[PDB]
Amino acid sequence: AARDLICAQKFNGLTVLPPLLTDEMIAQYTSALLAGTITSGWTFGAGAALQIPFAMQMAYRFNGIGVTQNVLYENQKLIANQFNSAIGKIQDSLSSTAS
Amino acid sequence: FCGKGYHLMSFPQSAPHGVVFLHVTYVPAQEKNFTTAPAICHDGKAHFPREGVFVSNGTHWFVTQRNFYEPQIITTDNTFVSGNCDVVIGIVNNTVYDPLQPELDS
Ligand SMILES: *[C@@H]1O[C@H](CO)[C@@H](O[C@@H]2O[C@H](CO)[C@@H](O)[C@H](O)[C@H]2NC(C)=O)[C@H](O)[C@H]1NC(C)=O
Ligand SMILES: *[C@@H]1O[C@H](CO)[C@@H](O)[C@H](O)[C@H]1NC(C)=O
Ligand SMILES: *[C@@H]1O[C@H](CO)[C@@H](O)[C@H](O)[C@H]1NC(C)=O
Ligand SMILES: *[C@@H]1O[C@H](CO)[C@@H](O)[C@H](O)[C@H]1NC(C)=O
Repeated sequence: AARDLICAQKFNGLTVLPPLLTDEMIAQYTSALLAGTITSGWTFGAGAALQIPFAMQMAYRFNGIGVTQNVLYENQKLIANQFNSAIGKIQDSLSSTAS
Repeated sequence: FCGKGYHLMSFPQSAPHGVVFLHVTYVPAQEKNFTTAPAICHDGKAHFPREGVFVSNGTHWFVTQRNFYEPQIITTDNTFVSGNCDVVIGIVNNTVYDPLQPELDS
């Protein structure tokens, strides 16, 4: 009983084509990128993936930003807790504000 | 930005209604598994690599650079001391060679 705007567009000749890559395929790309980043660092972006512990990867990052790696190797638990809290805050901001 | 790999050079070549770049890049080729450690205990001190990683071939411990397997004996010149052994998670036990001791003995 209620005509739809999409129905009117379809009847008047305006068609929406589906994208080539499905949302499952996009999620597969993002999952592959996440797994490669976590398990190899940047090495998977310049050839083959080289496995490396994540603490060593974060030590690489700390040396990259100009901070000695002993800072990470002595504040690993605090840094992990801060990262987890920031992720939880991202979740809470997404689950409350929609703008 | 300029070719997949670690950028070294680029060469411009003209073309009709455009330009062509010949990007030169470095790509690692042959991998190898190693057992690695973040720091090393020596006389109660924690040694960290200045530039490289602490790898092992099963028996001995060496320090290399990250992008090429060039093993070097762990000394006090390629490592630096920070703190003690009770903080770092995953620290191992190995000896660190001091170049001054043979000269003092001789
Ligand atoms: C790990 O590497 C070390 C350093 O090369 C090896 O130690 C030497 O091994 C050669 C033969 O491979 C011997 O001739 C030398 O006498 C060894 N030197 C010392 C100081 O031990 C070691 O054998 C290697 N281990 C493995 C399992 O490959
Ligand atoms: C390293 O170990 C993994 C464990 O399965 C193996 O698949 C791989 O072939 C080994 N060598 C390299 C270079 O990764
Ligand atoms: C390494 O990973 C294993 C597997 O979960 C875990 O039990 C262990 O605590 C981790 N750390 C070390 C130093 O083995
Ligand atoms: C290293 O040696 C100390 C004593 O010298 C010992 O308490 C410690 O357990 C050793 N580390 C490992 C990984 O066996």
